[PDB]
Amino acid sequence: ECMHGSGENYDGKISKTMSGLECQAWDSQSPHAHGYIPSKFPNKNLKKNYCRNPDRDLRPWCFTTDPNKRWEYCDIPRC
Amino acid sequence: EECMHGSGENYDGKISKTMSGLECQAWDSQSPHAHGYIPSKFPNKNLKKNYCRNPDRDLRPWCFTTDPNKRWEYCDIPRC
Amino acid sequence: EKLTADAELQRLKNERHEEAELERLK
Amino acid sequence: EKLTADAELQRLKNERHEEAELERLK
Repeated sequence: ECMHGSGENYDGKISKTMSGLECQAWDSQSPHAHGYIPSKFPNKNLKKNYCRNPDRDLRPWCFTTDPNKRWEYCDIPRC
Repeated sequence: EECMHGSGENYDGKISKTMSGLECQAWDSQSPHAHGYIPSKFPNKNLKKNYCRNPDRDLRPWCFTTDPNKRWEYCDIPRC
Repeated sequence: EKLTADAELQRLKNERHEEAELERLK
Repeated sequence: EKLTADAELQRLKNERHEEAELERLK
């Protein structure tokens, strides 16, 4: 429930962005169409709408439920 | 070969420009725009060089643009 | 979510299209 | 490496990153 470096391993349950937006569940395309399908990267834990770092990005992220904000970085507690 | 039958779904022509003149980025490039219409992913879609294609049921054939600010745009293919 | 090529292109068209509406609208 | 989960993971990322910079400069 806190992370390492980049969070390539975070499997925590935080589901909001650094600005408070509830994340969009990875297995939905609403409000945002995207290709981070879980069936596709099954080993990356694109579990519910939990923040995740599947792409060697700088820190966990997710897609926003706000239609105007495609995606944001999350704020995960560094351990 | 060089005109449009319907919505361009079967168009294998050569035009490489958007309705407004911008030059198409090449399907095989990820520059200037990163994207996932990798030709090798959809070989049966004639995603060649940088020619306007309609590989996914859009209204008319389109393409990714070389202008940094316009990722993609509809092309203007003569209706046969 | 389906994994066939027809599904992927549909998501892609949907994607190209959402960013386009954002833009246009600003 | 074009057709590998990792190759794709990196494209999907560039694109997020590109889409967000553009929106910035709007």
